[PDB]
Amino acid sequence: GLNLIAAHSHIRGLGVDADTLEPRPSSQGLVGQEKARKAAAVVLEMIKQGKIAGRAVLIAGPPSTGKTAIAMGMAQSLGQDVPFTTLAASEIFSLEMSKTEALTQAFRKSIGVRIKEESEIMEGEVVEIQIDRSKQGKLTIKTTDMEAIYDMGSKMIDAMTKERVMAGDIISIDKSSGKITKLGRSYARSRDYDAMGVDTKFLQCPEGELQKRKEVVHTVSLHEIDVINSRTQGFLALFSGDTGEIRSEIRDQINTKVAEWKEEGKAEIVPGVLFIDEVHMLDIECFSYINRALESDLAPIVIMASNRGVSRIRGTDYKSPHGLPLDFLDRVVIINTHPYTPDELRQILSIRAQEEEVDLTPDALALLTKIGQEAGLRYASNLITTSQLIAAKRRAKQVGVEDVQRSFKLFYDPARSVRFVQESEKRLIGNDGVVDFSY
Amino acid sequence: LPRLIWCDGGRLDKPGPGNLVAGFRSKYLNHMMNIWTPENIRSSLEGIENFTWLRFVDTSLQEAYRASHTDVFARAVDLASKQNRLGHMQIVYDEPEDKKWTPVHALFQICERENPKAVA
Amino acid sequence: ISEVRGNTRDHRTAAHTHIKGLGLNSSGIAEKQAAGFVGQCAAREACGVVVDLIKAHKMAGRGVLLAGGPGTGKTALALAISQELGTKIPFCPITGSEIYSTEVKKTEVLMENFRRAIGLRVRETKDVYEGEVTEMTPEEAENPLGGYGKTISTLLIGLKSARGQKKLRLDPSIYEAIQKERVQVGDVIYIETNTGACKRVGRSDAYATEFDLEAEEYVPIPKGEVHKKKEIVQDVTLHDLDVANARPQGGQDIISMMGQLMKPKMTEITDKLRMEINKVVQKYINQGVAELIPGVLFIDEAHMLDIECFTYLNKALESPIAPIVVLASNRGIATIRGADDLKAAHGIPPDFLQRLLIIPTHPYEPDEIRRIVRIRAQTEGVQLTDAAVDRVAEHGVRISLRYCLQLLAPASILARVNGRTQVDVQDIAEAEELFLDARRSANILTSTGESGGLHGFIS
Amino acid sequence: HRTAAHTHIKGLGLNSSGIAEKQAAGFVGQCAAREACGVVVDLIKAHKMAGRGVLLAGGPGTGKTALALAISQELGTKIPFCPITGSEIYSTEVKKTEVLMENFRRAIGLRVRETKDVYEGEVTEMTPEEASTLLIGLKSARGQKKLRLDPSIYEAIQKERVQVGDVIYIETNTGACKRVGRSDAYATEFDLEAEEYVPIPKGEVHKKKEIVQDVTLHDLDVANARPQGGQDIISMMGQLMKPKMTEITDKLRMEINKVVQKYINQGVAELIPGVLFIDEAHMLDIECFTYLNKALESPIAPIVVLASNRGIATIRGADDLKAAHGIPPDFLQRLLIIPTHPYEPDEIRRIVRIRAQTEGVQLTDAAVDRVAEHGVRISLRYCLQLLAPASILARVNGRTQVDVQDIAEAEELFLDARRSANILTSTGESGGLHGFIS
Amino acid sequence: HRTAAHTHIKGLGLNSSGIAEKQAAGFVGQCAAREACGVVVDLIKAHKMAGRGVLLAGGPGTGKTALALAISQELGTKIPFCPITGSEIYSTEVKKTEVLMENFRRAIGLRVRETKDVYEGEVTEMTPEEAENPLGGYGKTISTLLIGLKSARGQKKLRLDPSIYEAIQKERVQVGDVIYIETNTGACKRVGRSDAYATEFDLEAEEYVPIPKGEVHKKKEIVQDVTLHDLDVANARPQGGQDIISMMGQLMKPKMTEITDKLRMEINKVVQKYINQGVAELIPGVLFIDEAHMLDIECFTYLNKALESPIAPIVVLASNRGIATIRGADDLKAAHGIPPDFLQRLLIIPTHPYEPDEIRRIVRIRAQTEGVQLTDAAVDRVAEHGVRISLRYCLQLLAPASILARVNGRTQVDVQDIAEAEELFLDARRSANILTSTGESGGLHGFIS
Ligand SMILES: Nc1ncnc2c1ncn2[C@@H]1O[C@H](COP(=O)(O)OP(=O)(O)O)[C@@H](O)[C@H]1O
Ligand SMILES: Nc1ncnc2c1ncn2[C@@H]1O[C@H](COP(=O)(O)OP(=O)(O)O)[C@@H](O)[C@H]1O
Ligand SMILES: Nc1ncnc2c1ncn2[C@@H]1O[C@H](COP(=O)(O)OP(=O)(O)O)[C@@H](O)[C@H]1O
Ligand SMILES: Nc1ncnc2c1ncn2[C@@H]1O[C@H](COP(=O)(O)OP(=O)(O)O)[C@@H](O)[C@H]1O
Repeated sequence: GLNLIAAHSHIRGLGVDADTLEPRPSSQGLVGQEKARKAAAVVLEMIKQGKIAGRAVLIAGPPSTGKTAIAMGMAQSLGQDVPFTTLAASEIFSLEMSKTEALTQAFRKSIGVRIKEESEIMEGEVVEIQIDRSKQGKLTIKTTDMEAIYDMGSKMIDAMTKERVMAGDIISIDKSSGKITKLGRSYARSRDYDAMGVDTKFLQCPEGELQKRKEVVHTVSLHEIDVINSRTQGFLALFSGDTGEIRSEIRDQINTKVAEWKEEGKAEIVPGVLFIDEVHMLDIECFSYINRALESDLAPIVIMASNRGVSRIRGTDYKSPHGLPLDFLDRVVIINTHPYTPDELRQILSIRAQEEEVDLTPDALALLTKIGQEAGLRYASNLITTSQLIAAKRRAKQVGVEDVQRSFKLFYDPARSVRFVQESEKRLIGNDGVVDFSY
Repeated sequence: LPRLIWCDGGRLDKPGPGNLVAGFRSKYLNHMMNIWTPENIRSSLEGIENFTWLRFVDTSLQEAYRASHTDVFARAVDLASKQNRLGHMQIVYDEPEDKKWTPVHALFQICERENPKAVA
Repeated sequence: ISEVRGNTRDHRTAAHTHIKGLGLNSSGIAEKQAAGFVGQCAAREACGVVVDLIKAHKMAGRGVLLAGGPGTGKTALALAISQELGTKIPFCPITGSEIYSTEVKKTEVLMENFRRAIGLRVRETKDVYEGEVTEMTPEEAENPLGGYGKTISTLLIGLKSARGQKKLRLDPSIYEAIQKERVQVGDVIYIETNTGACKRVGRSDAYATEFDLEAEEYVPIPKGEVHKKKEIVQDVTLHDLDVANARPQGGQDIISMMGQLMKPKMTEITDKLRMEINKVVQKYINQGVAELIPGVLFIDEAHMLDIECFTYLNKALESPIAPIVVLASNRGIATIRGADDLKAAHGIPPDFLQRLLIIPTHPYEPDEIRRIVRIRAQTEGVQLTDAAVDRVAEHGVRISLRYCLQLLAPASILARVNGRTQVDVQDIAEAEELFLDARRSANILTSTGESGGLHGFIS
Repeated sequence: HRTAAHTHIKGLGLNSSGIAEKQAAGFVGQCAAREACGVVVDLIKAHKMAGRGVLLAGGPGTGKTALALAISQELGTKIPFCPITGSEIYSTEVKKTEVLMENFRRAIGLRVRETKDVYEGEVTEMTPEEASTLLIGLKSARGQKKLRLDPSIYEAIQKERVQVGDVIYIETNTGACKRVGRSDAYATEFDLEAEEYVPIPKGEVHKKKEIVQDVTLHDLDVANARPQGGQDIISMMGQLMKPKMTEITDKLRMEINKVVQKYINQGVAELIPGVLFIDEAHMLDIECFTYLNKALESPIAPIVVLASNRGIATIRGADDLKAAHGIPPDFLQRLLIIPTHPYEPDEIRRIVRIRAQTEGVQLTDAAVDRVAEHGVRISLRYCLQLLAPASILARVNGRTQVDVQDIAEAEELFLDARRSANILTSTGESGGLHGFIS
Repeated sequence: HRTAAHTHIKGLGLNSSGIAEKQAAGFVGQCAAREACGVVVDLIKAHKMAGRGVLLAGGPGTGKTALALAISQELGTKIPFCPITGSEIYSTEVKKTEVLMENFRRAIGLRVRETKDVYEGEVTEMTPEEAENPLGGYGKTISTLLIGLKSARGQKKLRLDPSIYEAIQKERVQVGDVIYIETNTGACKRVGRSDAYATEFDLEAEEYVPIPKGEVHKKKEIVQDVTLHDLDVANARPQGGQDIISMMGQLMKPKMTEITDKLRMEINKVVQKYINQGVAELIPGVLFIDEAHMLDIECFTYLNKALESPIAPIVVLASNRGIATIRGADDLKAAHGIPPDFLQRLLIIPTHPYEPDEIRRIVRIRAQTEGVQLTDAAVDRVAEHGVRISLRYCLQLLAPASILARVNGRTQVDVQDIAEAEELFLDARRSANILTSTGESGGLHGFIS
């Protein structure tokens, strides 16, 4: 369908024994990284238990060591039941709001408010409207399965007039609010006219009982309640963005009321996760805010990933490990992801080939594993798709070594590319702009 | 300006002969494949779905749809008709017995239900 | 409608949940451990005088600096000050990072928070009649006006509450409100005596069954008295008065209503407005109808402020109406954010530092760290063997207080996962191995990122 | 038609087997790089894979943009190809990571096969049927027709000032309608009126035609983010009211993906993921590559092709880090890298001959020789730029073809940057009255 | 009335032959520069030239700005004199080259004859007439208004376009009001009530005004002074119509906009029609860019093109700086802080330091300008400064010394009152010594570096 195959599509969960939290050598698509998966599972336990507010966990390791994959597996294993805000650090450098507001919003996104509600909605096809004046009227509605006549009040006849409700229309009436909505017209009326207006759409007739009392569970972010209270129709800003640096006194009211809802049992607070990928792209002004942001009772658990060594923090000229302030790193616990052995590469490349529905020969998978050792996991992974397509060009049944060899011949790995850049430095634009275009 | 530009389809949004795109594109982008149409909203109204909150914002699917298609002037004219009934509730449903009552379909209008402006 | 949940009202635990106050005698002397604190007896006693400074309404525009290394409890002390003041006094915490708005100049953002930290308490009487309309009935006048044929001298309205009903005789001019508001028998309304007008809340839910369909929601009968006369106490900040004057909310024209449909962008509130607000406030204070209640603006990581923020604070603190400012800083001797040629202690300009009462916060002894581990464990609900306590406290000496407190929850998970209702050394020895500190990780970096390489860290 | 820089590039020139022909489709050489681009074409047309990155790497003038426009023509017009430069994303409206998102979604197409029922005729009758429904009579030279109109399309017909005797255009199912004019059968209803009189339509009053409509996922974003076109008239005020870009939420784009998949399941729409091509990728900064790194992991993302001509160079926004291609090594691991190489003298000769006949220039053999000599010793781009001036000079000498005389004149009227730098070095030796400004 | 730095300057003080009188019109000396500024005044008054550049070059306090303000007085009130500093160019609303163009067109004036075609009368009838529209949803609309206007010379009945009735309605006109209607704009003004029925007992605080004398329809003509920039701003932010865009454009916040070359070019066509119609005189003026060293290399590179425009004012720059770094171009140093490209375009009027007897003369001119009656020994004292200290420090002492003398009960300033003024009010150099001596080491009482 519309979901194509991606880099983390094979990641289906965190792959641990739910009893002992012991990882197993592969499951749910993950391979190796056992201590990191066990640590991630220990974090996932305290996410799900939810009482521990505002912990910060850093996933640290070289490129292509499963830091993002583990973050995906944790989100899959956490399920839909808990908020999982996924934020690239680049997203915080907004032009429409300050970086602290952009962090505040991402924090607010990660706490759910859960409400369960029952409401009466009457839905059906209009059969007739009848009106008397001397105000009163009668409404006939059908489903496929019922027809009934309802007395309409004066305000209800006005609403019918304002909405231009005809026979053959499908209407819904929320009895709790009283407001009519028109869903469309019944497809039976497809022959009622020769030409139809732009805003007209056909529907199947509603089915079953006319008025239903479904029980529904609602979970909304604290960020959604903020944006809804930002302005008179702030809910539209949930989609266009188009929102200010929201006033702190609005959030102050909202937090106080959400506590009342939890005291009264109207709602359950569902604290979730914020995952900040490439957190080293934040700056000293972000990090010093995040220190205070983690102080709140309504702070999520924050996961973050970095591949930086000892490297300069942004917004300053001194270096530090991970590119992060030591004042910040003091508040963090760190999970380290290691390189992969050839046997763990051989497994991951098989999992990718299955997800990509590529039938590697055993020799191709062996050669592809050597490339993964010699040229990196992502490059050997990217040769799978390339060798499949090249095999298809020769109508081959399976990807042979010759299809991987040609894939390796056509597309350079990073190291072979850097070698090419060094070998042709005068033909390439240098860091001082010099180049020679001649032969 | 020549009528070829100003009338006969050099305006991309104006449907007619020549401008064969505008008539299709208006229907599909504003109605069929438009998330704010009530049939699309109604499919997204529960659980973790993107309109879950619309039960507790005081708008109906019809008002949400209107507010997403009419411009800021037209929406402001519609505001002129409305009554600030949540501000009156702040005067009446005061007491512990009233539990600061609010209609549950307006639950998320916290700052309208609690605002000194009404009391002052 | 909503399906209420019967489950227990527990609470989440954060890094400061154990702190409950400053823990002082009535003589103001710090108790060696109390209210969640261990040690810092000097800094707690100093904060106790600051607490009494704030509760005495002589203070204006004083400054405090909490000075000390990271992990030394400066934010804990600020929160404890806030808890000692309680909810009736504003405490407005921000970081210096929050001042770099995109939407107004940062001196406006700071002056907003400066005025947020100043409260006003206004007492007024609410005086209304309220109920479901039991009746409306004209009284025909004794002396009708010629040519009209109808002349009403009184309109009578019955209002019922849950607690009774009253026959209410009203000046006939209320016809204007009723006819505009479309009040009917069975609607819930109130009458306010400062206008004699009426407003409609909705139809009484006693009539929710009048029709199979009607297009309004019903509202409950007012559960109070039919007549309310109450004093009402309003929590107001002076920043609320700024915004309420600088962007009026209720305007019924198209530009107002278009304005309220678009994002409420901050604006650079004039000093002329703020200075007139102050004058009218001081008038009502002198009338005794309002209390000023100045509170605390707390700025954490105040070394993130720049020299433009600090030079404005000079003027701001000199205002005759101003909160106390409490700063916290950990920046040694460091370059001023906006004056790269200038280094100073705490990262605070020497010009401004001379204004502040500095409070130093010192490190913790090995036995204080151990007592903090005990306090933290029982707050998270974790329970430890004494050998687990001593192992956690030893990491507190060798690594950091914060790291050891962050080991408690992981080890509690691993203990219960292993079937143990209390954590032991075997779990601590495992939590400390899944979850590294910054130093052990920095060693992994220092060994692995010695060069570029296929598996190297990126420097 | 006009001749731009690449109009000779017709495609990749690959064999049935996918091997490159040494001169085909207007390419010469780059065979190994054309074959690699062929596999990228197969990757795109398979539409199985999201978010694979490709990098084109090699010196300036080595054909990196010929190769990108050859792909665009192997894909044809159906598949969306969205080109940008890495400098385009520094919008002042919204954060550059929003601009990247909008460009990713322009690279994913959605195809609807739409049937248009058009009624165009003179309005012979307008009979309101209810008191809502209208019946309208329409006439062409070839007959008349009656239509039942829903009150919605009626009021559209009535919002336009249609009357009996007017000529109108109606689209039956889109609900679009236009007043074409007044029928010239009424042209003498007065001797002067402020009215436009048009002949009666002379074909069928009814036409049915099938139009394969293309939109993109970004078009759905924009339509759903804000009222568009005639929905927002107050936009005429400008300032606050104009249609500014805003930082679209992923809530919206996720909810758009839901609706779009619904219409794919109905079979109404066909999804067509395509290509986002970013030239001068070295103009992207470290924050952009940090975003691209995530965005390429979404399940929808197009194939991204990048070009760079930098050697080892500082990445923008982090001068502390120098990397090959100017691409962070973190992100470079994610890309399939295709190298491009300099051209042999004999390859330059062939490219000169190919483009000459594409500009319509014709050369003597010695004229090809002398131009090719400038290609080798100076630059391929310089020698090709000689061709048009030399043709003008030959024309005004009355000659049918460019000869050595006309190139030896062109090369002296129009210097390369190298000889121009020599002039700057000799003349800007001092800040004198006739010196160049240093 | 208030006395400021240049109140003594009245003009260039030239002879009819264009030679400078050594002391005239408030000046002392600068004669060669005053003569060069005279020839510039001739260049301006002779309309024929566009986009010539003049640079007043010379150290601070050499009267460069006095020369520019003297030019502004020799040109008189008719010619546009448009002074700006280079620091005014950095707008937050629009690019800095927009502000330059606005100032270039503000420095070109137009005097134009205008006929205002108007109706004036007491409203004696007002009767709206309306149509039931088809169902557009907004309901009925007024199709026209019939209004009766009464003047002294009888009366007329007007059937107004409803667009003009909206002007009448937003003006809150009533029957019995006196109104002015301007058929140029469709705009309306309620002048008052009639003096008929002008009874006292209105809370409304009405202005009753007499019935308009003369005919009810009038066609008065008036001469308007406008700049080209006034036309640009009028046409970029339209506000004179009764249409919805003009209406809402009065409710929106005013903001500057980057007016296009396309608009400016088409307003040249419009103004040239007024010239060919004989209703306008084009009167090009001068732009004085003070502190022109505060411009930047983008400003200066734009000025190249702006001065090449087929109409542009005369530009007078002033700069006080030696060989200095060009702002925005830290690689490039040049004299005056002006790029070597741009300096070639200008005629430089160098300006020189004053002699001690000139300082004495200026001190006496300045003293009597402020009304400071000052003894000759006191003049000599003040003129020892200006030699040993800046000239400005002399002139600034005259006011304190006057205060101190009058506080001492003196009618006139003695040497004593200056010697006290010298002590209370230091020059920069004596204060710079206090800094270096007190801040010779850090401490509690040190100056902050
Ligand atoms: N342990 C693992 N099991 C399965 N797939 C993995 C594992 N580690 C990495 N991958 C896959 O290899 C690629 C790179 O790993 P990823 O975690 O995305 O890089 P990084 O470590 O830089 O975040 C992705 O496709 C990812 O899904
Ligand atoms: N004296 C103390 N007693 C109890 N807990 C403390 C004390 N000092 C610090 N803590 C706790 O240890 C951690 C470090 O203190 P904190 O105030 O965050 O340091 P800093 O002021 O450097 O940010 C916090 O969780 C805090 O609650
Ligand atoms: N392989 C090729 N065959 C024929 N012409 C080419 C080839 N490569 C480049 N050209 C021509 O030379 C010009 C420069 O190529 P281009 O792709 O712009 O180089 P780059 O983008 O690497 O700087 C193109 O406009 C094209 O006309
Ligand atoms: N030739 C002069 N005659 C009279 N007053 C002068 C003369 N030159 C300068 N002044 C006065 O001296 C003061 C300083 O001159 P000013 O024009 O400010 O110099 P600059 O603008 O070059 O700094 C002003 O009060 C000015 O009027």
